[PDB]
Amino acid sequence: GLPVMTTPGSTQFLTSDDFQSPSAMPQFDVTPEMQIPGRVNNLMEIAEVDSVVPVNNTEDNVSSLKAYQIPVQSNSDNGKQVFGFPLQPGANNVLNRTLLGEILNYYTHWSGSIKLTFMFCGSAMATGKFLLAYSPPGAGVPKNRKDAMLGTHVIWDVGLQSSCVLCVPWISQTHYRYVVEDEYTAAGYVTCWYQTNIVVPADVQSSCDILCFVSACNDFSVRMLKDTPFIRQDTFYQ
Amino acid sequence: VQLQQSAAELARPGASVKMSCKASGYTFTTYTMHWVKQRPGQGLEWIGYINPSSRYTEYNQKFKDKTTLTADKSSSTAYMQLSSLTFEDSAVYYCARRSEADRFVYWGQGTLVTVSA
Amino acid sequence: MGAQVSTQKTGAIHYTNINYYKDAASNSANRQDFTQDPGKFTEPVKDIMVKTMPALN
Amino acid sequence: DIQMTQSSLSASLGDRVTISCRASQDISNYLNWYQQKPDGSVKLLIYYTSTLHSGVPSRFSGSGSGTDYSLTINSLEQEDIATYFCQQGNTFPFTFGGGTKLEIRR
Amino acid sequence: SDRVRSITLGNSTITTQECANVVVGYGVWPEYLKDNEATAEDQPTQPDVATCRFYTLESVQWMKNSAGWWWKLPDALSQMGLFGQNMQYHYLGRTGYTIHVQCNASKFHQGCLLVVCVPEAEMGCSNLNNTPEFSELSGGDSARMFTDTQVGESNAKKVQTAVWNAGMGVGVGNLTIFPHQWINLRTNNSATLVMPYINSVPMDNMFRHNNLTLMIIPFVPLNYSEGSSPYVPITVTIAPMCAEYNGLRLAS
Amino acid sequence: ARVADTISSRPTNSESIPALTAAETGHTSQVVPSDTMQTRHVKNYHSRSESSIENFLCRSACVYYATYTNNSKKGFAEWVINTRQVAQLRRKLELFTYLRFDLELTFVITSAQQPSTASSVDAPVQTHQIMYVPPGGPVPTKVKDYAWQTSTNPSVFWTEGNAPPRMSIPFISIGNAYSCFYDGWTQFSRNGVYGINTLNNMGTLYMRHVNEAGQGPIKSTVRIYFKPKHVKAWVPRPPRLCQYEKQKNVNFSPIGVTTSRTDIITT
Ligand SMILES: CCCCCCCCCCCCCCCC(=O)O
Repeated sequence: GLPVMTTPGSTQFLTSDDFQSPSAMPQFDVTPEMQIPGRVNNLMEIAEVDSVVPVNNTEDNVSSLKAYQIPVQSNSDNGKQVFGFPLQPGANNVLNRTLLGEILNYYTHWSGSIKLTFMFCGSAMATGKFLLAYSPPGAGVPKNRKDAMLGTHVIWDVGLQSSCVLCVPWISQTHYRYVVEDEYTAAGYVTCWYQTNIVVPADVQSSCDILCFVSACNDFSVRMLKDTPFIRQDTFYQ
Repeated sequence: VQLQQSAAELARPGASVKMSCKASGYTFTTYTMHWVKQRPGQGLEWIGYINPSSRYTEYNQKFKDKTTLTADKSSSTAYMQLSSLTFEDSAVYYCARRSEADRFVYWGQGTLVTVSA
Repeated sequence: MGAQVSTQKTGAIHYTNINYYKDAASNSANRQDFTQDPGKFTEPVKDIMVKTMPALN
Repeated sequence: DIQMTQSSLSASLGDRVTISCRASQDISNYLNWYQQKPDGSVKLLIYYTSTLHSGVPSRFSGSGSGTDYSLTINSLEQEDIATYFCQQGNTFPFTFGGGTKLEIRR
Repeated sequence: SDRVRSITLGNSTITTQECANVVVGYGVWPEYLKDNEATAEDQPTQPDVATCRFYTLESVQWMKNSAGWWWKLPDALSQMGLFGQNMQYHYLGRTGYTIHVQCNASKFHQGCLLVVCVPEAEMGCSNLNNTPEFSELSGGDSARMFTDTQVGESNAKKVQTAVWNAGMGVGVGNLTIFPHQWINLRTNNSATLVMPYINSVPMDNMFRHNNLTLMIIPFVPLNYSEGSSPYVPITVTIAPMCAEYNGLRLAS
Repeated sequence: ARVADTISSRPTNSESIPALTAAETGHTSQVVPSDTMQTRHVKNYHSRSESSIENFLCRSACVYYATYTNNSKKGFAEWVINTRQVAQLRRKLELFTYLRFDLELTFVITSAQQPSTASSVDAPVQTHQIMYVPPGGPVPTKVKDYAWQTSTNPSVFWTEGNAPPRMSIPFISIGNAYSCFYDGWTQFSRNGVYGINTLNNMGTLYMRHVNEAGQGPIKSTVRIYFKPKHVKAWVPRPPRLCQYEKQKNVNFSPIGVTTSRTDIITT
């Protein structure tokens, strides 16, 4: 007859508790473990693998393989824009569906740097130079190459090595940001401009293409797990 | 979420009528939208559907040459155009949003189409 | 009487638990074993490559 | 193409009503029952042989297996006077059954 | 020079002249089954020179309007030498693979391929009620190819071959989580992969389970000017690594 | 699990190129932002605790709910146990190919009064029984049966008003891991069924009212919650894009990759 006294919170079912419970099959013998290749311990190892991002959403390219190719031609004027999209990895529909943006849609907060790789899928005799810029918020979108060269940029020369990594830094006032679209925690814009032209010889097709990749750095982190808004259900699956 | 159809229309035999089914409450480019026709003295009869993401339509084998389905991802609308109209095309047409396997959980309220002179 | 005294999750303190049941599949969740081996997905390559070195010789 | 055979059943208030429809061959428990109100609004009742949709009252229930199927209303009320169809989901294209309308006895 | 390799397995040799690095598995190399993990008692047969050599499949043509191809991996070698004859007389078996895709062109051509090796790739049928048959899922060392359109529901038992969903319902851009490699015709010439044995059981029957699927998808299509060579073929060679079998019975 | 911190950088003019790489090798670049610009030395106190496989999966999720009516024909439920009838637990378990966990199984039982006819119903508390029949056992066919003796099958009894019942189940499998995907057949002739329906043989779960039907019908409902503990997961996999269609297989209707915007330069 040890005297106890029960507190509020008794006989409740909180779906994220950590208790012990009596086993239904006593003295059960499980099958022994096996060395299977490819054990994942943390979900921030899936978000560190690069995946091709569909930059070219133009209302008839999403149901094709042309959503991934960025068109690049040989111009007559100079300083044109190739692409551009805001940096929202969980709300902007470019980065929304990729392997980084599918892990961020289970969580609410995120913090860290973001890598961006560009492979030049052109001919072997084609040259060119591009300007990969990133501008923090507060102003508008950069409209010239003069306005986008004042940000954090990198000049990419194509050649033997056909890739270049623009690593956006972590510039924010707060330690974390919101996955959903928020005006208080905006993150900026990522643009691309011709430095020089694409100069091709005779008997080479002048219309090349560029693929884009996205991953995370080793300082990435997430918080406050929730439910994804992409899957849906009306009746039971049978 | 509710599908809102257009009003009842009227045309000559041999003419062409274009209906509408304006969807709201959900992302339009996810689910396919089907069209069912009910003659006033019979049961319901399937016509076809359209994937709004890729604009792929597949009609029933009896309605292959008269009907034509189309959609636009901006205004969240699905249309259907009848052509070479006879007197057998006087019925009520429902638009339905197909659920998980074969179920039509949401329906329109139907438009009445009649032909005469 | 058993009583594994571990540490708690804090920012920048001990807690106590005992096991009562005879089966190992009836304990609490682990929730405090943090391990990371990301090299098998990001560099699944045979010949290792230096970062500052060019990738192709 | 599976022909879904279903014509005008009469029942009074507060009794047990049973509607049946027979398939052409084995459809393997893939049947759906719909209800068409007399102003022209259709809604799904039973999205399996027996599983009720969320928001349907407990008076409705379905049964059957193989070829013969059934739909049962155990206590007929006034708002249940409508037209009931059955629909197979085993073979392209989807075929609906003919209607079966209810009407008060005397 | 890190651009040349040389692979040797049995009485076959693969030399390459310009190439990327070689990608090994999930970090592990194919080895034999250990003694603390085995479950069958009888002694396995390890022939290991007669079955571990390079088997070359048929060649496919890369057109301009070409969408992709796929091979089911312990099924394409079911009529290849003494590897296909050991698979019939035995009940069990485990195998790791090495895969070498090769596709050569000039410095005036342009394009890109994704060579990805996906485990347990379940395909979905075109009609949403049935399952695909055996003849549509895999042919004996013949490429089954994707499409850029949608296969309609009136086809009773076929495979859904819309290429942007990769036949399994996932986004085709996110397929770079499986061990993979690109063939960029600007710099690359061949892609080499080594795959260990990945399964939830230590040994499995090889005739009712395809535990690997090789997919080749052109992301940037083949393009060339007028005058260059229009016929560009792709050739796949597979060699088993560290194979062994149990359960010897009649032929089937 | 503290994340890595940034180091200080200085202006450079050298032949060391961290930015230029080759994505054709199938290798993700390990560059850091201290290699391309001038950074200051910060130290990160951020941790990667809440992204672990234990914290991502060990949460209760509803997988089914079934209704049985007291004092009427067929007043008992059944459910062939699987995890492929809901949208949110199927999408979480199908990021990995092979899984190996325990369970923590909680039921939530409700009741509702049906439209009776007699006056002045007054019922006592209700008692329910949930029997788990392993694959091959004798199954019940009605409410008052011999099969509810439970001489060897495990079962719980529960009286209304108390805390919800909860058991715990070890790794019950034949193989070394659960398989979410299976690319194969059942028969050796490669006809018949295909896919993950071949490997799923886990039993059946029956439910009934213990109390007899006094004066008014009662319709109950039991919801079932899974919770994986001690999780190990192998071979990650891209998440599903299209919507699910059926239970037994992986059939789908195709969909676009993303939603569309009006231009390539629009923000
Ligand atoms: C208290 C009595 C009831 C006991 C019921 C035990 C139920 C066993 C559940 C087996 C877990 C199946 C997990 C799904 C496997 C998969 O991912 O394919």
